[PDB]
Amino acid sequence: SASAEMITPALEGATLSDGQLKDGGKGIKIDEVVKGSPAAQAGLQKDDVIIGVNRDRVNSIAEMRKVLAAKPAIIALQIVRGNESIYLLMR
Amino acid sequence: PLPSLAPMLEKVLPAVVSVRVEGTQPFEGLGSGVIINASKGYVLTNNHVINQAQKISIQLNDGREFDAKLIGSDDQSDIALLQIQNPSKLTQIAIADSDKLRVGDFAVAVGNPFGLGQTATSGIVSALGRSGLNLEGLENFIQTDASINRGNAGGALLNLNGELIGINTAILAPGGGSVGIGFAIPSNMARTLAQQLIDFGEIKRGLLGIKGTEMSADIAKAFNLDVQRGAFVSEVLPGSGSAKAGVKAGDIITSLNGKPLNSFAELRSRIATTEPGTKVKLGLLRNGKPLEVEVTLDTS
Amino acid sequence: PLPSLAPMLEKVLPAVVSVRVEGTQPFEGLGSGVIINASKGYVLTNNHVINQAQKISIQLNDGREFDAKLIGSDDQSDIALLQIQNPSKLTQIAIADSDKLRVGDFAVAVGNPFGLGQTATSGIVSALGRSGLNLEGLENFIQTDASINRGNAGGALLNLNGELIGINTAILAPGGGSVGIGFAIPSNMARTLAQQLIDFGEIKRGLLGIKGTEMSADIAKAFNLDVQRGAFVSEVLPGSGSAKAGVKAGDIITSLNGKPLNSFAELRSRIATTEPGTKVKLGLLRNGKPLEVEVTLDTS
Amino acid sequence: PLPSLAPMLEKVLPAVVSVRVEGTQPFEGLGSGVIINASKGYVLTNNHVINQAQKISIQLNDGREFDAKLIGSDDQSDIALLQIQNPSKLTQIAIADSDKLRVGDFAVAVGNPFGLGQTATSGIVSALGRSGLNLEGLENFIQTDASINRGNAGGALLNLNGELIGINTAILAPGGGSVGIGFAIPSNMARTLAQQLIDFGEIKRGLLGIKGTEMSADIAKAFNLDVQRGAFVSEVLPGSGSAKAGVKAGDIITSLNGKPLNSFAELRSRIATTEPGTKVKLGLLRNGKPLEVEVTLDTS
Amino acid sequence: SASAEMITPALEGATLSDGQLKDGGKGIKIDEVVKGSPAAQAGLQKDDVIIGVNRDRVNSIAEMRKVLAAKPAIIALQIVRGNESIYLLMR
Amino acid sequence: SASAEMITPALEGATLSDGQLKDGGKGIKIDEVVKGSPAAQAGLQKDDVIIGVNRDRVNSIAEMRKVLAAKPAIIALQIVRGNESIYLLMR
Repeated sequence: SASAEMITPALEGATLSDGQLKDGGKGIKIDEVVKGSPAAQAGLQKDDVIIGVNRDRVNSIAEMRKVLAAKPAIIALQIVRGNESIYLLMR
Repeated sequence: PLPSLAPMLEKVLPAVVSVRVEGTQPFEGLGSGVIINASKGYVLTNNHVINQAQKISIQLNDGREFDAKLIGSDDQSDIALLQIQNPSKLTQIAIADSDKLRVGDFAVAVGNPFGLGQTATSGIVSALGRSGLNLEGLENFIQTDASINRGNAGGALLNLNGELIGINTAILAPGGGSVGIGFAIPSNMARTLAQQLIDFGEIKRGLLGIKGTEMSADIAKAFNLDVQRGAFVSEVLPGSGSAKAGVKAGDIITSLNGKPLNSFAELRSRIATTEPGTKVKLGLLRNGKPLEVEVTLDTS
Repeated sequence: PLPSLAPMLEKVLPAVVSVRVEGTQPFEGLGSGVIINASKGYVLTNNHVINQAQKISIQLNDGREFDAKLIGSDDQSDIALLQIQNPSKLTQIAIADSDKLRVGDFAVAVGNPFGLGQTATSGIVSALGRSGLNLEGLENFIQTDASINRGNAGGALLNLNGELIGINTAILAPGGGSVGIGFAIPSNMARTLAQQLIDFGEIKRGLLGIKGTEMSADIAKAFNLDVQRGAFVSEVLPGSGSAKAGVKAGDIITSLNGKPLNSFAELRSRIATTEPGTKVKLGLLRNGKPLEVEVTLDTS
Repeated sequence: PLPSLAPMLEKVLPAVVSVRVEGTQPFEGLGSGVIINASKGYVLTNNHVINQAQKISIQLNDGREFDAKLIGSDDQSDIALLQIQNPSKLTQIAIADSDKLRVGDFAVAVGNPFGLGQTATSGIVSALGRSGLNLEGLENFIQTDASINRGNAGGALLNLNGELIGINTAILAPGGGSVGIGFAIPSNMARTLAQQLIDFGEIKRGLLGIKGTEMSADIAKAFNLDVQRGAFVSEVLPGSGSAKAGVKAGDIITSLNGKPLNSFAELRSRIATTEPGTKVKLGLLRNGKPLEVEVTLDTS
Repeated sequence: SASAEMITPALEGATLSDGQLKDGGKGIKIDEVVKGSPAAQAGLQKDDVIIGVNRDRVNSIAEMRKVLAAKPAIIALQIVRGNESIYLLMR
Repeated sequence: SASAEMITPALEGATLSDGQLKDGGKGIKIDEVVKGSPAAQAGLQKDDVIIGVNRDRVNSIAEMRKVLAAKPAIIALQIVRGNESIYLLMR
């Protein structure tokens, strides 16, 4: 469970683990979100499934880690909450 | 022979009246208002002062005094409407559309600053469509550099022909005085709210069933997009008119009814004013290509 | 080609001069004045600037310096007159009828803000006849939105033709700076008082002999009167010219010399300025019946 | 049909850009700048904005954001120039001659007040050649009454045609807000400084070698001189170009290059701007007798 | 002497007595007005003979209590100070 | 060595003595100016030779004293140092 604090300051208080979709798509599954943290301010929620970051498609922590190595101002986060696809950002 | 604003202000100044608010410890505030209908004596003011009012008094330009009963209110847009009892030989202002406004048009602000009386000051339209000032629920302010002081709430912003184009609402004052920055609600929003409040007695607010954030510059360049101003939809709500039309998450909204979009707050303001059940076209952007869809507004 | 105020201003700025006042703990004050007679070098100013003056110095715009001595002043009108010692190549300014001034006219202010030099700011006349500001004994100010700051007292207020129409006296500064509100004494009242001061050495204030209060819309409603602006007569002193004229208690003053007055303070200022012995006409209401009465002013 | 300022601003507004300063405890800055050359993207700002800047960001009015690197800066004149990398579809502004400016011309100031965006305010030129404000080494500011506030540093001043005639630098705020007086460096000094900055990358100050103080009216009256505005010569440094030309102590500077001057501060600023080695004409006066001498410039 | 404070707040600080006019008319003869009270602020003094109120002619306590029951914003009571008819205004 | 303080307040902290110029010209010798005094702030230093007071030429302390008795608002002093001439202006 790699912490998101060491990836970007805005994602403090979130626990990440590589998860799979309902159809088997590789991604990251959210474990827990700390209430009142900047990550919770972005709308992070338990049991969520990450599938991509910005425009690049990701499958593990290393890929979006080296994507954020360039440190964009705002990270788009493709995510499938249930059967409805939503998005998560940062500031 | 000399150029002056006096000929235009001769037939306009009596229209604008003051407002004396007494409510609750007793509170004695004051503001201004505009008479929109003279036959039945409806006045248009700001909901800021009326909110804690028990008895409301109106002072005309010639000193005549009346009494006012509030008809309705709009908390989100800070607009309230009052009626003057036994109106007699009253005059009303003419409202012109603010959609044709441009940065640089002259404007004259009429109000009651510091309670001294009716004061007319000059200025220009500093910038249109200013938003995100954490002043209201809805932001579509018109910014003007005319000296707008305390007690100017509910005033009037006029062109050189004497037509109302704005209602002064909020000012920026680091030390309690105007620094050449004043914010006024446009007349198109005010006129539509007045007609709805007169005919219905309440507000019928529409929505699209869309949740999203404002468009920045980093996301557009990271996605290879030629547009930097718009709305970034984050989620579509099932059962809404947006779902029926077929809009999807991650889209960018660029234009509305052919008129272009400046910020996410502007879209929220225009969509809320619009009557529910009407069809409006949207300029969307999907993966670098533009598309247009027709959506029927729902009811809040 | 490009419209500008330079063609008109370039012939006017040399007329306005600055004044430094030193006196006593010692203090150094600064102000401004306007030259009204080139041959004799009379300079108008404000009483409160010169109230505690020990030495007076005058500098023009080009750096030339002179000396002056106080001629006469009145504490209740806040104006004074000075004579420039050994005048040499001095220019004067014209005086226009401030009675024809109407709201919406353009006007520029010339003076020394914060002791930086001679500056010219622009503006308009917010509203005329403003009074009851508890700033002085006599209030007949005209309000202008041109930025008037500290050190601008005793300056000038010019129309677009370069003629003087007012003298800046007081400002409304909630935080020590201009907020677009500036009060200027009219020119007709200042000019006439100046002529009396230099001819006779002191003023002569006329009095009707009536003690009374102002009008409000409440009083007219109780008494069933159509007019809500005027003066309320409360007591007629015996032996006064008004008593001989035939005015009694309860009289309402509506017109003065055929001109309507919007407040009670206006009547006080116009009567006091007028020299004793003048015959004037007054339009009064007596139980709703208008009549006309001739009164001769007494001497203070 | 209506007389409005909009047609001029449409082609001029996108030429002015904002500037964000981040770095060091961390601190955030904000300002404005003017694009001079569109082909390469040279923007002009004030040095005090980027005196401690680590990263500099520039956003147009459309929201597009770039990054810039500091080409060079001048501490005395408080002017710096920045280069925008990957310039693409940029707009430049014209440069007018501030030597033709006069009191009474209309001016429009654009900028970024209080982080609200790009706002344009109106005003006129109060006075020129103001100095002695303990701000910079060289002071030849143009003072204008347009309401400019914090964040407007490095902004623009536009005539009725849209050509740059100033650069906002400083305000006089007793309560943290605008009062109606704003100081701006002229355009000719800014343009000449810009040419040196992009052609070489550093400044070359011109120096004469004369030590002196301000001229007062008392000194002229002591020496019986008709002029009271100029520079008083107190010492001539051996080995300077002035010594070669024959200028010695007891001397009064009257005119520069055939044009009358206002103060010794103006002479100091213009001399520093002028390139070293160039020959200049000096209006000279000694013992009440005018003289004309030609001198060369050294390197500071 | 009926209490004047209860009648209206603006008349507080005065003592009222139903006297008579010098010519035989009926009016209110003021007994005392406390200095600094709102009655004194309006100019009430000793031996004031109130003969009228606004428009209606007043003769007794019942009638001016009746007219003040409507709570007029500003009172205008006409008296004869000595032999001079004057108008004293209250709130 | 009459003190310059009693001539004018601006000359406080400097001692003046009567000597002669190199070419025999009668003048005033400056012996000592204390640091921080307005005279020191005016640029007055040691070995300065007073040769003029504004316009009037002086030779002793009394001449410049009666010149300054009129108390001019701004006072000028023409000094010769080495082989060059300089001027001092103090209010």
